[PDB]
Amino acid sequence: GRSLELGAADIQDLESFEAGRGALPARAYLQSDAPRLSLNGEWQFRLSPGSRVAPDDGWQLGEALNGFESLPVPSSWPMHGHGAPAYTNVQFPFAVEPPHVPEANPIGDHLVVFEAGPEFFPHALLRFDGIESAGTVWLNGVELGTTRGSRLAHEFDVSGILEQGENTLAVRVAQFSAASYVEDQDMWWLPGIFRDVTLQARPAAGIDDVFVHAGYDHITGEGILKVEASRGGQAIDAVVRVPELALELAAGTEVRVPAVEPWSAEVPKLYEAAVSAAGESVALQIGFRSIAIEDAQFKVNGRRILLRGVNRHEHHPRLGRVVPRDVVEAELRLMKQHNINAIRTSHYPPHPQFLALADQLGFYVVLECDLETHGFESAGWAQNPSDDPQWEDALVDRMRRTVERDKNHASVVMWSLGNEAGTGRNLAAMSRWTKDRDPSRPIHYEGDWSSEHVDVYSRMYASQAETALIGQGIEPALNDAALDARRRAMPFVLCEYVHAMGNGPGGMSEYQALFEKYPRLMGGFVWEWLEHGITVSTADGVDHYGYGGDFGEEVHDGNFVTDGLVDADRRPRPGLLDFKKVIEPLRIDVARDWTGFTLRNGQDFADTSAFSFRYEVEADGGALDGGTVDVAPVAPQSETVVELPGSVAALAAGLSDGRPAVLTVRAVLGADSAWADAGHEVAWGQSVREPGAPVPPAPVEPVQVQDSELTLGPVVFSRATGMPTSIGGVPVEKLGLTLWWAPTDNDLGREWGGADERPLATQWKDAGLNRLHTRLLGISANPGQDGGETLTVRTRVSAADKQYGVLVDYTWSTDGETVGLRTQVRRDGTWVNRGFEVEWARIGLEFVLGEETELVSWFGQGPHQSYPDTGQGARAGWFSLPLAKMDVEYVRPQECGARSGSRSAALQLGGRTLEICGDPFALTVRPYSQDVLDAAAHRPDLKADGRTYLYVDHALRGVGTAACGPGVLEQYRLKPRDADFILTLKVRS
Amino acid sequence: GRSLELGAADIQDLESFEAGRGALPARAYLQSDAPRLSLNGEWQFRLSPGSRVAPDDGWQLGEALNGFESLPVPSSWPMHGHGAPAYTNVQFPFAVEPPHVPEANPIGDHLVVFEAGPEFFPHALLRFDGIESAGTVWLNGVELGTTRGSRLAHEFDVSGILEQGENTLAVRVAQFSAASYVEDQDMWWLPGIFRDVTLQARPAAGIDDVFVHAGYDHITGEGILKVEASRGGQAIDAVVRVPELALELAAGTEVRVPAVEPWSAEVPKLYEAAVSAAGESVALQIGFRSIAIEDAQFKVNGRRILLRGVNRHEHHPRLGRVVPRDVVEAELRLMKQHNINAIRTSHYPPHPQFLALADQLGFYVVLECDLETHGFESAGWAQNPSDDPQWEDALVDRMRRTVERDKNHASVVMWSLGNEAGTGRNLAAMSRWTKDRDPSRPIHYEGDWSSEHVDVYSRMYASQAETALIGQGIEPALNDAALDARRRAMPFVLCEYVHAMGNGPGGMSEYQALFEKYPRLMGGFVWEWLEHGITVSTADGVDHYGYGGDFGEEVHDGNFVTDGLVDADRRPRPGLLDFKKVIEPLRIDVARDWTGFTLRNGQDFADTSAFSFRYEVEADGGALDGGTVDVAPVAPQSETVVELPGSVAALAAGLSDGRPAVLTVRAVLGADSAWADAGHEVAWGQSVREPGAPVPPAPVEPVQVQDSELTLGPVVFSRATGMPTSIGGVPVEKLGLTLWWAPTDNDLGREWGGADERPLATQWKDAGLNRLHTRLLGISANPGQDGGETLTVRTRVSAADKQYGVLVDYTWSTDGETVGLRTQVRRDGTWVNRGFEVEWARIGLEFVLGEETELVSWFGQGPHQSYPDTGQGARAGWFSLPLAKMDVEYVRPQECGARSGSRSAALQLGGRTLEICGDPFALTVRPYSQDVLDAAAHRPDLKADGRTYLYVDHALRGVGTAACGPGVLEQYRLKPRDADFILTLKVRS
Ligand SMILES: OC[C@H]1O[C@@H](O)[C@H](O)[C@@H](O)[C@H]1O
Ligand SMILES: OC[C@H]1O[C@@H](O)[C@H](O)[C@@H](O)[C@H]1O
Ligand code: NA
Ligand code: NA
Ligand code: NA
Ligand code: NA
Ligand code: NA
Ligand code: NA
Repeated sequence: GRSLELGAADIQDLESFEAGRGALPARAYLQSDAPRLSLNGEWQFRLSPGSRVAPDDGWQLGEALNGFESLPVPSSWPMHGHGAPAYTNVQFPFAVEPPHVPEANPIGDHLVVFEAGPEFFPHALLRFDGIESAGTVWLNGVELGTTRGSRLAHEFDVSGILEQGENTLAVRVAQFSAASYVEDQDMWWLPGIFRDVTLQARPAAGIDDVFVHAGYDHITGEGILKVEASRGGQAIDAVVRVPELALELAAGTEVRVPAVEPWSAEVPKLYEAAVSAAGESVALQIGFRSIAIEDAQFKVNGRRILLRGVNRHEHHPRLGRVVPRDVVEAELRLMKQHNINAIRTSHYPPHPQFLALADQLGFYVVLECDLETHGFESAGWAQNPSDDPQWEDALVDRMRRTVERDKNHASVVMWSLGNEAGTGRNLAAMSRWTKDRDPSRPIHYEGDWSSEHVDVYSRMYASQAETALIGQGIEPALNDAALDARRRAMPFVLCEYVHAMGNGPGGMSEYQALFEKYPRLMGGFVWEWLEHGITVSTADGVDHYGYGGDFGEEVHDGNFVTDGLVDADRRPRPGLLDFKKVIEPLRIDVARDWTGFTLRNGQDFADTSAFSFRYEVEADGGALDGGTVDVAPVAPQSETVVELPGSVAALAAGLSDGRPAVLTVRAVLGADSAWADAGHEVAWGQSVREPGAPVPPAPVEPVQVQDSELTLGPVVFSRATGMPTSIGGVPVEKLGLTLWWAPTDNDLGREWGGADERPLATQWKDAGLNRLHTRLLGISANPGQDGGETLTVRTRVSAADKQYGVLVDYTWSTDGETVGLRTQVRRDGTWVNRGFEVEWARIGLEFVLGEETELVSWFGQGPHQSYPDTGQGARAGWFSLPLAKMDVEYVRPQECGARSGSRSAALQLGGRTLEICGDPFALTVRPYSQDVLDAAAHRPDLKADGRTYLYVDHALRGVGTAACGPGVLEQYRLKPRDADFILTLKVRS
Repeated sequence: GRSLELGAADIQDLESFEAGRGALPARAYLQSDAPRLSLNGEWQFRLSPGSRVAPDDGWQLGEALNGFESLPVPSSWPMHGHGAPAYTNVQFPFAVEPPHVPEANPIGDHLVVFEAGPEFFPHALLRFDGIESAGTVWLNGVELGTTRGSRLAHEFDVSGILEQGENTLAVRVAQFSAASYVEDQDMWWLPGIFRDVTLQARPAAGIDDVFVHAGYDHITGEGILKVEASRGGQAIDAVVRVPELALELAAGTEVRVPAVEPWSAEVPKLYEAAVSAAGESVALQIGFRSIAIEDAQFKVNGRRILLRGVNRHEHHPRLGRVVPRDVVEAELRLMKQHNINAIRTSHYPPHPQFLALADQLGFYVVLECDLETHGFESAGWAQNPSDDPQWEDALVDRMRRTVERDKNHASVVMWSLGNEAGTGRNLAAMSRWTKDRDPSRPIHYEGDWSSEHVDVYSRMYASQAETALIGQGIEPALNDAALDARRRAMPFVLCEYVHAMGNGPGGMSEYQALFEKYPRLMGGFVWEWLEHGITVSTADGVDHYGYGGDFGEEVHDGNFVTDGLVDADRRPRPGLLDFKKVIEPLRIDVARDWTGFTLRNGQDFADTSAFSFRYEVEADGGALDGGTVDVAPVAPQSETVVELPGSVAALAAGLSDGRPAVLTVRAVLGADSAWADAGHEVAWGQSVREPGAPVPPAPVEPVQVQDSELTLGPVVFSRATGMPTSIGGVPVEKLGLTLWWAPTDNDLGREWGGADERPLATQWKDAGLNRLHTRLLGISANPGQDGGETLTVRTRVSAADKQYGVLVDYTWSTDGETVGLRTQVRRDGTWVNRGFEVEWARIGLEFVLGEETELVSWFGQGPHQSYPDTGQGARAGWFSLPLAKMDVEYVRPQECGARSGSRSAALQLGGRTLEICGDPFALTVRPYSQDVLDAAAHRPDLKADGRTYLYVDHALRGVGTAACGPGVLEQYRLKPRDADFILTLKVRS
């Protein structure tokens, strides 16, 4: 009985443990003068749901194409209507039984016709820079080979197959393969030919590969140069010319350049060079820099550096894994403009042309191999490819192609073996191969905490506490004394930290202080640079970002893919504005008396000569003084005290007490740079003269009683509820206490540790904080002064089925135009639920006004949001925004938009203006309620109801990073307590 | 400063700790010849949202009514559009701060005008049999008093206030009050005047109260009679006449009737009697019965009884707490028709007229006081009213009114203090008062396990295991030796068990066997008799039941209120059909050789004379023999062997081996009874001659191969999937393994005990059993016989991100008209997920046919559903139902409708008929998929898709009662295992 199933041969190849077949040896991506023809453009595309039904109808010949339609290449083909994107975090979307593939496996047949001139003969090749996940290539019906390693390059010799004139290239691409088991990155599954397809002629006496070695001797200032060149795998004679350095040398010999300017992220000096043979010349950019590890420190050019990094995925909200070059250049400029100096290519090699941009603009790069077996962890790592000898050749090939393609770029300061691939023999083989091939770059890999096969100790999301212990070299020892000795001598890097999902991240400052304090700490890379939002249109035709589950996924991880510092279209989130400030390379501490400021140069190589230091005094009326001050260049890691012009201090001394004024000192770019224009702000510091506490109004107005209402100055109260129904003519629909906010993404993550691991959001729902009720205890008027009186409204707030509550007393007073409101909160009973203490999100008030708000103005921190453990980027000053701009457009709507540290606020309700003053309070204004905010899964779900929701908080809790990593730090928690705060209110015109 | 809040006086009264004021002393509900006028009818009604806004506009006078509309009385006013029903189980719908009430407190003003003739003068009263929760009564503007105790009666003297001719009765009713804290029953919150309002004249020289004492001496056969009568609280002269017993005695003296026929639920003998004074006569029904506890047994009339009970709430799907009398009589008849003999009035006194019906039809009643403080448990019982001295008078009053109203009814065999009210001094006071007032009835209360203040040990939902230990008197001792000694001498009752929520209850038989084995076990009362469904109309105007959350409740407990043996309209659920069989009072064990049957009379007092014993032999063709057999009366608790006519045994011996035949012996009512007609089935037993195993067809037909399809006899296979696409012309859309079902209500409850307490449904979702995927491993044909061949299809079933799976091999064979299918299941890897073993719901197959099914016929158990731990009521036989009737109309759609123990089945698909045969399998047929079933929250969500979903299960797990109480018993669990089963298929005409 023979087999009767269909497509067994294709499936067998997809289940292969080996790398691609028939490809040329892996080499560097090189700029060559050899003729080249990009086959990018409109191809023909046919999709089948599985290998067994994929036609075998001679389509590769390009004749009588049945069912082929136009598709752009490069492309992620679910982004163009063929199937749909699917997002999983850790879980595989298919049964875990390596190397087998599911029956539902989209098969994409690609085909293009192109013309090959005489310059592509007798020798040429076809280059595929990326195919997810398994490709089979035919040229004029002849099989060239297959591709494995979705983000790795492949080249196929077409000599003797490429015909002069017309040619037909056919590529069958399977979404899933055995390789899928080693490409389990937390991102969208997106098959397709998503990177360049190039025809390249290979003239005789040419250059196939080049290995640049450009060291730097920081003591002598010498450059140490050796440029290797090869052809057919053999070292060849070639001449290297570096005009700027006045040298001409042979390829293969090490020379010593007397004086070079070293390359660094701060100063990305690049020397143009060319290596050429008889038939081919290659253009190179050489950055002289040496990487070393000594005294448990990661050093470049003799100096410990601080990594100010982000994890960079490759994503585009409409093109998937295809990132247009202009978007790449733009986002890298945006990175530099926010003081970022390092990038981790999470978790695969980037587009080949990315690295030249990193060399030029200046980033310390961690270039990561395309390897991740995260989905095997849930089974105790059973069958993990990283430890299965059958996968050794496949994984070594991945590392080899990774190293070879990018080995020439100065920006690459570390090789990374992969991400969350467990531990295993194959990872060790990948390390041995890299160390032997390129000893000039340390090896990184977080998955093996013993650090046996790496040169740096890496972790992800380690708490601030553990980072401090590691920074001091006092973390607990490894069981193996030899391995422990090796790891204690390593510097420490956080390859991922301060998870930037939604509102947040909190606790960035605590990490940064440790980075600066402890030399063993190399820094960290934020997770993540961008959100993987995919643009989606509503039924009405309105755009919004979609995430996991929005594309019919059976298995998905929701909005975990939107966890970035910028949105998919590179619009900054508030977290990026705080991050920029946190990692600012200069520290400016303005003296309290405004006589000067302390300036610390936190850079590693550059002085302060590139910066202009400017000062401005601003008051309510506007700018009162300002200018520039000359600062003798401060060396890196040194500091000085800079005197400010006497007019500034004199101005401060002359300010009448209680008048607010802000002195801001800024360090800006004196001249244009490659990544920003002159005047771009790099660092800043402030000193504030705080406005005096607000004086309560005199209680001279009395309480006028009627059957259904009480009136006190401009306030009309409902006698049935005791709450105001009108203030200065502004209708007040509701006023009450608040202890809860719409859970953030962090609030939805588990609070690991302790007997309670419910997410904070669940603790809140269980405790009833989202559904508070208020009982009126009494209302009474009391003698004020000169015939006036105060109005005290006693209430108790609690929730259904709970015995705990808070007594809340509102004491109202007015002089005729200013209303004084004193709120006093007292706990009644122990706030415990399901055996665990309840925590509060805030202690504040909610004013629901019966009219819309057009404009919100305030004095405090701004312009963007700030919570207790965030808001570093929000500076003191006066701000004014239309209501819509107070909000934050997170993909999943959640708590956001609070302005902490506010002293005064003004809401423009049509013709009238409501002014709120008081001791420091957080300010939030929205056109929709908190329940609408919490219920909303996407932004279109938010709809204005014609009201104004004003939140005035006496206290807030932090936002932390509980979605992944540490929760809110102790000092930012908000446990139930008694509280009393005063406000003044006033309506105008 | 005086108070300025509104409505403080009304709120203060609602927060009162005391019982109602101004009411006459509690007394018995008595049938009197005194004139009476029912004020039931169309009243005028106005609703306000709270006390502070409830108008004080002289409405009580009935003049210039502003905002009053017609409302029927009695009524639950949310059932008539005023507000909405709200359902909570344990949680209070308001903040727990007794005795305070929330600001949102619906206030219902009721008013009616009526005419009072001269017969209601000079003395009369107004009687209110129920007001939820706090009423204030005015007559002609004069305040009569207030009412507390929502299900208790209140009477107010109107002498001197009632005017001849026209009168105006006004009643203000607040939904919530301090009383709400002691009326936290698991049911709908439904305010209103929901029971009779009656005007009763009180002529002089009348009778106010009567206390019947009717004992029975089982040794002598004597009745022990004393009828007490009182007026104005004083014993009065009155004559008692019991014509049937030929006696005339004075009220107040104990007499000894020489020979009476005793009262019991089995024989509810009632003697008509009248006690009369000069101005009034009262009609009574006297049942002579004595209740005693000895030898740790609950005995009536000298015999231990077995309680076959249900917990009876008062609910109506359209009228709320108002249960029309015809519905009461109907449902009680339905109870008797299902062998029920006991009722617990959970958790409050019923309508006063309920008790006469219980006396007449025959039920052992546990009459329960209106008391439940369950919502205080979550706070450790802090502030529990049951232990707060301030509530003593209120709780004693509740018990007093409970006892006094119903003290004369023979059906009441126990007083219950309340339900889930914790422990406390006030419960002890309620016990002391009852014992002193009426020592003739034992006291019940489950809330105090020490049983200090009760006469029986009661528990709810104790496992079968613990019930067995208690039945043997070997449960662990109480810490207090004196209390332990007292409790060990008590009989044991399960006041609630086998929670009948949704599909279920399972494990009933295991309880019943213990009840029969151990005399200390009194029996049990199922929770619950009825579902509290409330009829709701869809947008299209289609009716369906709603539950918690369907009425906009902020806080609710979902479908926990639909947990009954019948639906709200008293349609039986399958659980009632099984319950009837489980509690059948006779046991019939039919001999294997069909020569006779063993008959055990399980009754306590009656013999078998009331029953006719009938037998029938049925085969495929129909009835072959049948008739009646005479049985000499068997005494209660005795047994005999009854010979059957020789024709039956002879018929059995002559049956050709393999021919199915069923002998059923039934005990039916020989004559009409008060609760059913002659021929009503009470008990039954069966003996089955099983049809032989099905012979696989000869594999003489070969496999015909084509590019895209394989054909084997009448089966067309898809060569790409290996699955059949057509059988005998019937389109087969899908065929695959099943391990999962739409979770039942029990599957959604926590599996208490052990480290894993996730509900089974959650264990299933986490494990991916609901989203299985199948990979084709191979297809091959193999030599059969005489040129034919078998077709083997090798597959592996698993789920995304899981390493465990099952290998499934389908071996097909056919002779031309009969198809043989052998399925073999083998585990691949350990089925563990999140550190806990995965369990399966079933091991079976799902046939998705591309045509609708009109009729389903089968031989096995029926007619209704049966699962491993249920189906007691499903008997062996041949059954046929239209597809719609195979389903079970549970309010929340869930797994149901499986017919376990099936040997053959026939689906009528239009003109064709699909016949399935095989060894025992469970059968299910539906017009919608399991995912549609699981996603459906209400029945309208189920919609046919034009297909047929046929489920053939080799194994099923039990359903248990995990929603509340024990889960599936060990012997009914389904752990992953290897399995192999054979089926035969055949399509006709
Ligand atoms: O929580 C999972 C974490 O694992 C990392 O390896 C991954 O890159 C991110 O998705 C991060 O969130
Ligand atoms: O689960 C709670 C249980 O508590 C009982 O006292 C109540 O009558 C029922 O609702 C039952 O389900
Ligand atoms: Na495939
Ligand atoms: Na987010
Ligand atoms: Na993510
Ligand atoms: Na009220
Ligand atoms: Na149910
Ligand atoms: Na219930």
